[PDB]
Amino acid sequence: QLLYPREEMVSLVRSLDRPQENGLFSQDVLLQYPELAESYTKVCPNRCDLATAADRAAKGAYGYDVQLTTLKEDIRLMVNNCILFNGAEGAYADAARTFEKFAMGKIDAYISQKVG
Ligand SMILES: CCCOc1ccc(CCc2nc3cc(-c4c(C)noc4C)ccc3n2CCN2CCOCC2)cc1
Repeated sequence: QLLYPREEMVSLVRSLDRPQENGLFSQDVLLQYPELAESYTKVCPNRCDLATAADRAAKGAYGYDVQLTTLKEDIRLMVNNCILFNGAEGAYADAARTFEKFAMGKIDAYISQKVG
């Protein structure tokens, strides 16, 4: 059954792309940095970005999980790749962890709104 309409899901995912992250998760790593084709995919054989997630949202990929698990998995993959590739103690990892707490807050606020 369809729980979350495509147009709400597109709006939710677009809302996660904010200026505070200075484009860190806006787009596919390889599209932006083609020199990383072999280096990135060796460390991160599975990847995602907020433009890809918005495309997935628009195609209804996220509408069928009560807890939006499929979307949350695409956010965790972005965040976990950023931390693994740049190193867990560095500034890119800090930026990832701050992004993740915000993104998860925003996703949970939307689920609350849909029940109330
Ligand atoms: C303060 C700690 C974080 O440091 C930052 C320092 C700089 C930036 C902006 C530049 C920048 N460095 C990026 C790194 C990745 C990347 C890599 C490599 N491995 O994992 C990830 C994730 C992705 C996007 C990035 N972008 C954005 C590029 N858009 C800029 C605007 O026009 C389109 C391209 C962002 C954050």
